[PDB]
Amino acid sequence: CPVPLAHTPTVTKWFKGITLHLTATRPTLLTTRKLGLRADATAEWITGTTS
Amino acid sequence: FEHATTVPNVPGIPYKALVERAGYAPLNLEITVVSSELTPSTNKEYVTCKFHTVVPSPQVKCCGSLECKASSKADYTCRVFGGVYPFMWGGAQCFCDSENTQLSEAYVEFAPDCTIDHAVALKVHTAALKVGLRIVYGNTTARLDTFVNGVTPGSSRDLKVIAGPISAAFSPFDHKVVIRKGLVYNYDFPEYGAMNPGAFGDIQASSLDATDIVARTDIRLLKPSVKNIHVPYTQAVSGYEMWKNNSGRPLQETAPFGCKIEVEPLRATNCAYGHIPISIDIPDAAFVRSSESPTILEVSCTVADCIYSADFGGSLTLQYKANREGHCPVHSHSTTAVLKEATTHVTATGSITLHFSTSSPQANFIVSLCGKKTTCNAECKPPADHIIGEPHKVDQEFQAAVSKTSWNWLLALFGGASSLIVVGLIVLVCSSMLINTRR
Repeated sequence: CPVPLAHTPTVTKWFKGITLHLTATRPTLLTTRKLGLRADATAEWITGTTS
Repeated sequence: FEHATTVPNVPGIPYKALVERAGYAPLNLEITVVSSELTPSTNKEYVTCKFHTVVPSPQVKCCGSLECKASSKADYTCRVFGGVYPFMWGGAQCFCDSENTQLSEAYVEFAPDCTIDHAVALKVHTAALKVGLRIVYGNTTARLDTFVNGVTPGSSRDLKVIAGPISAAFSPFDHKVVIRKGLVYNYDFPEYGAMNPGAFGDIQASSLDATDIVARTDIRLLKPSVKNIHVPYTQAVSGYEMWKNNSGRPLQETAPFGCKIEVEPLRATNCAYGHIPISIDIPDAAFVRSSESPTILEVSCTVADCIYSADFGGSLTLQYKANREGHCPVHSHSTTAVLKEATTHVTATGSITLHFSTSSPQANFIVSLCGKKTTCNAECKPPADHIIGEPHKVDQEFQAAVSKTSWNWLLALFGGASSLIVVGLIVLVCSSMLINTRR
């Protein structure tokens, strides 16, 4: 099945941290995880434009 | 010759070491973990999916009685009702307005779509970690797959190596696991036979084709109130679907240590954690004696601007004087600085520029060239970026992690108090001796 590819995010860097500016006309899944002892796993469905 | 070391298990980062055999010339040793595969041992408890509530066509004893049998279907449920006097499109179906019993029968089987839509429940045990290594010594650069346990040797062409045991055993899988369509979840599913309706694993079987399927869906039959023949029943929702909705995120997004999970068989690749002790028997054929290797006479270190970052943000220059043209190995004899190049063509006299990365705010580290040692003194600035697309190639310690300016301030502040308390004790002793002598 073909599936869409979301708009490429704009990454803004800062000291020990990142900011994703996201644009998605429809609900897009965002999933982040750390690479350490604790996953700190986060999941969120995002619509519209946000940060 | 056999050498022992402890390599950080971080795929994609070379680790460099120097072997200084007394008789021979020094030799370089750079080790990279190309890939890892942490695979456990598992046993399949059962498979589950959406149940199809099949309802056999009812039978009626027209003017008699019926008794519920004892079948071996999954969640088998049978009831008998009194006089129903049913009617059909053809019309009435019986001749006794009373004592016209009906037998209602229902059970479950696997839905015809379960072949693809099904979940497997597994248990995991201690996992054995297997690693593919690319290891280079001098010129040779053979690879090898080995098991990291401290016992099993990873024999190669001639290079013999033993690795492990892992410094800290770890497993991304909890004790109970469920794998559905590639995705992996850590769900404490109920044990085989302990079905509870409306929750995961309400129907279980040993295999898709197995005929001893067992389920408990709380199906119950009601009295038929309408006079058209039909069997009514109410049943809890498919717990399989409930779980599918409330699944949470899969383990591909939740395993720690940045581990990329894969299935068939269950495994965990490229998992970066701990240290791997490696003992390796490098053959003496690659060794070259110092009588033939160029022993350099005089080398000194001049370091350019440097910066402490994951990338190779440091440069330095070596002015060297040697006795032959050759291929001397260069190395760093510190844990907080690593060079890029390993072997440089060395002339009788000249210079070489090298790159390096450090984690320390100051480069205060010894560089060795064909055994000759020189201390580089530098001062690395903080990095200008904030984020990189590379992992940090070197651990950050405590000792060589504070600048000598801060170190000097701290040592002065502590040495003041230390000298003051020492002087106070000495003064008290001296006063006692003076009082005693002139008493």
